Amino acid sequence: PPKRKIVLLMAYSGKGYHGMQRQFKTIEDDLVSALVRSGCIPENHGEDMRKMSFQRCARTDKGVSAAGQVVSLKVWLIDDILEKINSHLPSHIRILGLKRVTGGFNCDARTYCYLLPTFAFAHKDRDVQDETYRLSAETLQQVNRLLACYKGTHNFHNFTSQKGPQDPSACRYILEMYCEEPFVREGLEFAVIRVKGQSFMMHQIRKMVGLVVAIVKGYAPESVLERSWGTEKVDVPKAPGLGLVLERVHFPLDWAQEEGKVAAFKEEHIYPTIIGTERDERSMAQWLSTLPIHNF
Repeated sequence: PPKRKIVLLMAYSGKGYHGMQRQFKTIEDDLVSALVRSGCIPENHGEDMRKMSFQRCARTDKGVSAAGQVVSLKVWLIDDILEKINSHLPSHIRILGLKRVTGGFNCDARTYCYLLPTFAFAHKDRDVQDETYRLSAETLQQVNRLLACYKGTHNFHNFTSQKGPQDPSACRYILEMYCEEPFVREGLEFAVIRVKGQSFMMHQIRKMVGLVVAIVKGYAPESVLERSWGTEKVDVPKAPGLGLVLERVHFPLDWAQEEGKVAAFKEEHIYPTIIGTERDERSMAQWLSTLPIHNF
């Protein structure tokens, strides 16, 4: 059949993979295998992805989920391509939309959400640290007041991680950040933080979240947030990657018909895996226990 460039809207639960792009397999391994098996691309294009002009918008890290990843590639446009690809994927990865595009077609503005147990906001001394903890309206206000401080453009140099010495200037722009009202599943309360920004740096969102957890739990005074903008280095706690979900990438390309499917997949596949892992493996709880190591 005809060779065309297409773009895919893809979603996946990230647990059990080492990221989108190449030691667990990666999401692209599952996608490349489905493409090969479905007959969309020849074996040598699976062996060397550069040969099908494969590109991904976001190089999601180990364990990170996505409701709205986008990739582009050249394929033979076989009949029922979407169903055929999906038939070779496990249930926790799905192609949600697929469009043919020009060949003039080739990412930095994104929305993420971060799903976490609400005891991440329980005060170390005044609240219980167990899962019976319930977020007060007052604590959620404090959380949202602190997260709103991130909006605008600031020097986020303390919110990344360098191999070598820290780069003293790392200005970045944040359009919005807030925490939604909590919800409960089998006695476990969670909430979703959403952030929209541009050109997120390695570990930036995880440390943005980690600092507000540290403040709200009582390890650091609120002053530390404005202070962290300054030239001095600050050791900002880095919350785990488990809860992080790529929700939307912004570049024309209109994924509006697919929003119902995006929501359904987040609800049925992405969030239950995060919840179940927090319940069974206590990732957040264990991470919070490390907060005393930070010198504030």
